Amino acid sequence: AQKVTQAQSSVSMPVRKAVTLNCLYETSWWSYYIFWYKQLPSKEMIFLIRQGSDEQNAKSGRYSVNFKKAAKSVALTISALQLEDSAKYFCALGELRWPDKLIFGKGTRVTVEPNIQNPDPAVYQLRDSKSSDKSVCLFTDFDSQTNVSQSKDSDVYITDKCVLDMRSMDFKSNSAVAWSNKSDFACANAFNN
Amino acid sequence: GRTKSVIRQTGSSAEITCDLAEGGYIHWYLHQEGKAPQRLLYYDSYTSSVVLESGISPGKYDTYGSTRKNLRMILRNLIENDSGVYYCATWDGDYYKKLFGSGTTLVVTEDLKNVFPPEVAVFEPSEAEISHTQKATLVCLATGFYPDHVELSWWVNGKEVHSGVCTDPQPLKEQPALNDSRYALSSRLRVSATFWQNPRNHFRCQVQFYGLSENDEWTQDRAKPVTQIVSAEAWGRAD
Repeated sequence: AQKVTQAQSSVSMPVRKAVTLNCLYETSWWSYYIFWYKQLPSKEMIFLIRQGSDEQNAKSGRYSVNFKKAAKSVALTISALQLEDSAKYFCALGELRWPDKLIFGKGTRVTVEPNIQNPDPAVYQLRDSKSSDKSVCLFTDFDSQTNVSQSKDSDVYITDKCVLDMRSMDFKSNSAVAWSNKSDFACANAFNN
Repeated sequence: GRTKSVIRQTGSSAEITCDLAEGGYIHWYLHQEGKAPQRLLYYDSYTSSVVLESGISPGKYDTYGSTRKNLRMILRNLIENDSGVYYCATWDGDYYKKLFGSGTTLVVTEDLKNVFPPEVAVFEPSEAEISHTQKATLVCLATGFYPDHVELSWWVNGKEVHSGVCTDPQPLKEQPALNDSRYALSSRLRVSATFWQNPRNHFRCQVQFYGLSENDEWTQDRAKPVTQIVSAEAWGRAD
């Protein structure tokens, strides 16, 4: 029987650092290949690197495999992380003699976070461009170790954080957005600071 | 009308096309949320042979009946559990790795009346941010849409921008207990204070929604939620 298991569900790591994504498999095949794919939110499944069961540890650019055959362990390390490395990474097993199907794991999400060298955490209120009575709250310029608190209210929505890159200024920043359809909404107590 | 997003009601059929060229076997994989991609079947148009994986009734995925065409991927008797991302795949000629095509995202819903386009609103930057940081963050909010098949883009003076932007990685459920909940999605565009303060500069948030087609019927008191673009715009202001 063929099995592939990726026990990590999600990991976060700063830029320029490294991340190791574990993969444990079971196989009755005598010779086989392990494949790592990168799955993008656009729904693209992009081949990264292949590890042969009789080959030395595979290496390709910032991708390297630590293949421990006796342990049936095949970890992918991504070095010198970039924001564009944020994706979901899949480990797959395939047979070499008659290449047929790939047996996948469930995937491990990687979120690469910027290194905010000069944080400036602040909460701002933004008015609707057409209504002005409608508004949202913007939490911005906080460092990546900041834990954006989730909403404790049914009528209050709080997004996850994302990083934008003002590429003409060598400047990146985190932000999250909060909004509610209630006049009793304060941006101060929105993000629970 | 994008071929990567398909929305169907339970009980209908959906054809999924493969963007990879066939010479070899064409394999089809289903990837559902949080689960491992699984091969459903594979076929060879040259031999006209179809191999189904174990545990799949032969009437679920039809491949023939095409008016002089290659073997097709047509899903019959759709249920909600058919929802997911479908990939076709083929091995390279040198069998180094297996190449996947672009994924087609299929949503099967109990009633097409659950389909809604987004409302879109753009929120102008805070004067406090301008004064403190010399930057200006606009926020775009797309709300009330279903399914979650949207593409959000920012357009500045008529041109799509690719820097100073980030969009939530995942839409959130506005009513997370409904299962058929509509979605919300936010995005940020950040520019310099002086660029936002120029009244000639035009800012537009555009949300491409993939919805119903012309073959679709539907029956509900509102505009047909067809595939469409909904936008909201704001101009610069010095005050």
